[PDB]
Amino acid sequence: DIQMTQSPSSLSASVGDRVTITCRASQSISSYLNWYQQKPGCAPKLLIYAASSLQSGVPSRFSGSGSGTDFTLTISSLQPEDFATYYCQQSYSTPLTFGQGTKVEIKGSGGSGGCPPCGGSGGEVQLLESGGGLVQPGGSLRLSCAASGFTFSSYAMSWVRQAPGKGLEWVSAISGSGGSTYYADSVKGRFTISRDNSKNTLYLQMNSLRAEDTAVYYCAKYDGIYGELDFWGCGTLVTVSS
Repeated sequence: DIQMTQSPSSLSASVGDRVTITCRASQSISSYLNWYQQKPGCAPKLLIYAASSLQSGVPSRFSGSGSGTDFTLTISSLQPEDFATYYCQQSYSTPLTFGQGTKVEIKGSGGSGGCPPCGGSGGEVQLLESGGGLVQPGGSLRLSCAASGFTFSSYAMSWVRQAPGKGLEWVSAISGSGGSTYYADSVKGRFTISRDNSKNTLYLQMNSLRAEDTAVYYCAKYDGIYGELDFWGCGTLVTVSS
């Protein structure tokens, strides 16, 4: 496990400020470092991939730098819509690991709201999630992710979860053909990722669920060669308790 550490954990700033967020890796990861923005109740949004490449559609005030072990995300002029939490993620070695996140807070500002397009009610790509709900400890649950708008078998897919009020956690990934699968340490022997390329659907079958598995679960589609996830499902809540 490569440990990603962000600093600071939280941050107060004003519209127009220069904000910089640092991400440190416990070993060299070359440029396999990606940056995500997430607002409360929204799916994450890809900002930077390959350490410094700006994702199509992201304003130029966002920039990334660094290689090896130390990386920095810069917002040159903070805007009302930029108040959110920011995560780095290494795609150098499995298990893929996120930083703990940096919350950028207000302290005279106002945004239009809005979450990034997700699910089937976005555009271009669609990823319809279903299957969440309530289960008791030891039980099971199957999540589905129906894809459309792209050649499903040409893209690896991922499951990422987020416990209430905590950070993004990588769960599992599967290659485009389904021939290779990868799992976080905490879910091996209990979860199974799979895909039906004839039906264009991604699955996560879970059993022996624990209370620590309670989270919002996202399916996400990979893109390119640097392990970035450019489109996400809206999330489905899985609750494990008595």
